Amino acid sequence: KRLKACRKHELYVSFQDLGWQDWIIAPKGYAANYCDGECSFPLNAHMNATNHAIVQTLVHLMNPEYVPKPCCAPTKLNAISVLYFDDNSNVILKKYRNMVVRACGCH
Amino acid sequence: KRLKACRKHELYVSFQDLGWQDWIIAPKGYAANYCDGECSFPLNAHMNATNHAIVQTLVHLMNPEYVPKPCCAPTKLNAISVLYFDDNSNVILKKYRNMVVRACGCH
Repeated sequence: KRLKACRKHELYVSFQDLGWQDWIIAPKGYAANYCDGECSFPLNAHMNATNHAIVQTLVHLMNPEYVPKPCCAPTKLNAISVLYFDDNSNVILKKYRNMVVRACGCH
Repeated sequence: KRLKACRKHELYVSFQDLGWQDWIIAPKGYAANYCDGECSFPLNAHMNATNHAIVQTLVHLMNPEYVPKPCCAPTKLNAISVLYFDDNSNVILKKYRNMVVRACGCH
């Protein structure tokens, strides 16, 4: 449960690595993060798994070949703002939601 | 591809396989379903995918050994009602939330 389990992993992404540095004014990057890890019993209470996930995790144990294990996905994300030049050189500030993952869980 | 992408799949679960053999009156099972399928371009943040999943997909394509692809998970879940018996022969109707997967997306 603790060690190998489903949880938020740190990931900072820079627009320079994506190849968008020439037109993005601010910021030059951000903490995006991502989810990863095993989704099997025991299911830590902090991730608040749903009734469906508990049933899937159990059914997966009985029929390993006909039902996959649930997947580690975001339970909470934060929006972010970006200031950039469009193709017509206009300066735009846009708010992008669901960009930063704060918490993960088995769904 | 049309049907190899992230989507909902049919899956029926019998209460007997869970152990509700003598306390359940009806139903005897239900269609829990499940999400499965690969997450990759093409993606739409305004429909089933999120902005975060798009960014994660791009980072994965550049360092596939460091960051995994986003995963296919539920975007919509429905409840189910059951009629059952207690120790005093009382007939009880109970609603269980988030038991049925209706739609899936890349998260």
